[PDB]
Amino acid sequence: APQQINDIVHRTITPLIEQQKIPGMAVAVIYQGKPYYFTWGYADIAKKQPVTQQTLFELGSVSKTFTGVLGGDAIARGEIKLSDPTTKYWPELTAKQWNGITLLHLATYTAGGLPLQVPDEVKSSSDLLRFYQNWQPAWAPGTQRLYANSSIGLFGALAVKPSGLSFEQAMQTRVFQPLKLNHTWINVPPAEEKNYAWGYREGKAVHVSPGALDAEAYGVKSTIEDMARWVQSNLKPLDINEKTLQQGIQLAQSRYWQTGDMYQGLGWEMLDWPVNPDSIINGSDNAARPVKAITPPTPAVRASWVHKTGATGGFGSYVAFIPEKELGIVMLANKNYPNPARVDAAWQILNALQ
Ligand SMILES: Cc1o[nH]c(=O)c1S(=O)(=O)Nc1cccc(-c2nnsc2Cl)c1
Repeated sequence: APQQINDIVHRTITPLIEQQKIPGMAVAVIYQGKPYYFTWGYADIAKKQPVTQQTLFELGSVSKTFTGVLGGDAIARGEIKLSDPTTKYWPELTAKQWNGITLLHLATYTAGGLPLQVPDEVKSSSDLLRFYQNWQPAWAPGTQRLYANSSIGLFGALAVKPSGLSFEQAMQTRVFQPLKLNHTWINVPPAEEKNYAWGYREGKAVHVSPGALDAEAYGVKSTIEDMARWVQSNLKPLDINEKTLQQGIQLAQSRYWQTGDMYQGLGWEMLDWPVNPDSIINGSDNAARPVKAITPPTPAVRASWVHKTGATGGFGSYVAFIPEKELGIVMLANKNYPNPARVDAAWQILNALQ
């Protein structure tokens, strides 16, 4: 570990725990292509089990970047098209409000203001059909951006239907395995239970709860080494041997919509690098934003700040990287603390190694 990286990581990271009371953090940094791992604290304060590089954290929203890439994959394979209407992959959806609503709307949170969360009373396929059949859009499609789980959750449920495989099974055979992410799981098995860290909310130990469309939007738990390999894949997609997966990544970093100084992609968010720090810091705080369509979707711009946040009841996660300098940083922790603290911390560390 070079002294510069080590120093700045510690002098930036240690106060964050001290101020945010975070039980355990894993922090990986990618510099000139080489990863570096750092840990702090305890994975299980009750069983005095620490946080290691094989300790699993619930990624939460950062699962949506996985769900994006897995769709772009099927775009490359020709099984699904980003322009088709929703009803072509779901004929039983006989509601007239869905007319005009493509899969780009489903993916980039521009479907007309679909709810941010899937209701807890929705458990069976029939309940899910009625939920989306009775929903009525706030706005026209393609006009306003409302971040939502249920919009992206359905995109990833429908993006694998022609291929005949479950979403877990597609994910594993088409992204997880080929990239040698062997410790990232949708459903944690008993064998890895020991690596599973408990989240702490309000002092109480908590894990992610089963839900409708939960794998598709916030069901992906992973380890700090697999996040490092995943960032390394997203830095430079040309080294992936599989041509559909490379294209799937490259599509995921494509700018489909623009709102303020941010761009919407397939699970990721892009910013023209260099960026004003304070602007994006207030942009990462927790609403209805309207978007100016980019015709046509821009291809992946190397000199971009590509980032995404992930939050769960008991965990917080942040991933950011800049292709142009071959730099990146990921933070994962078993307490959901404010996102602008993550972002401030990423910005200082990355600016120092820049
Ligand atoms: C800004 C951001 O970026 N990525 C994120 O996850 C967030 S967040 O603040 O909005 N997290 C969040 C907020 C409210 C509800 C849920 C939820 N819905 N079904 S389960 C769970 Cl938990 C998740």
